[PDB]
Amino acid sequence: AQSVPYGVSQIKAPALHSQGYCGSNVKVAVIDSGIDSSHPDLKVAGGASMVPSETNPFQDNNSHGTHVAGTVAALNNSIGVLGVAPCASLYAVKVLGADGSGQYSWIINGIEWAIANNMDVINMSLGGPSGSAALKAAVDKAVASGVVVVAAAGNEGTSGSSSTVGYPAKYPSVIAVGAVDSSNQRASFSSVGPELDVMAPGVSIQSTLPGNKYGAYSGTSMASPHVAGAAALILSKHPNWTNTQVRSSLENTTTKLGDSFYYGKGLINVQAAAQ
Ligand SMILES: [Ca+2]
Ligand SMILES: [Ca+2]
Repeated sequence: AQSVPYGVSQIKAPALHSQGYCGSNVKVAVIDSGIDSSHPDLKVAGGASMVPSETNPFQDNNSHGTHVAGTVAALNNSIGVLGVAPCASLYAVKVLGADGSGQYSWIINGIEWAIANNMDVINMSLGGPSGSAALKAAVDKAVASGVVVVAAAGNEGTSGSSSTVGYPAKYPSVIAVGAVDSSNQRASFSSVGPELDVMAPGVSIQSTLPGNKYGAYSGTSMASPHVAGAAALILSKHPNWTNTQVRSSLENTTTKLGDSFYYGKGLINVQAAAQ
């Protein structure tokens, strides 16, 4: 039987599904460790590998990319779980190796790939403590080209009064996503700062794993795909909205939580955001 992970319901995705909005024809790129295309609960449309020693983007030796991808778009059927945008066209852009590490050049190449291939939405469940002119240039170009760019804020918790948001989330053009639990409380690991935009479920998130498995992961990496997926639903309802409109709608219709330094605008609500 199919289970709906708490997080999907928490963001109010199912209300849209009921309406016939499931992200059809929206191209979402998961820029991560690849996606196991053999998983029965996933449909991968395409992709690319930027990792020189791992040329198949459809082999995920890490497991994270498959897990993020399931949050975005696990199929609606009689097995496994359910994605936020179960009809989205899913792309594996492999930029991390089996060890879950990657060079910046690989990440940037993958963003460039996404722009060139007309992705509507980019999900980056990755982060580093430092940026670069090239990393900023790529995200900025994607946004100027009409792409919704979503990133995990980072898992650095608090640091006195400083921003612990990593890059690329830290850049203004990117939506930065922090993590809450099922009670709407901020996860202790969730990065903080003025650059935090929105919150999404990121604790004990059930999703797909390689080899026809399912399991729970925690992190802002798990929170981000809920927003990427939410962007895909909105785009399925309002195909002519610009990335700017999608972003503003998500940020403006949140359920407000605590201070913006810790929760940004609050918890997304796709039902409200979809109008
Ligand atoms: Ca399923
Ligand atoms: Ca940002």
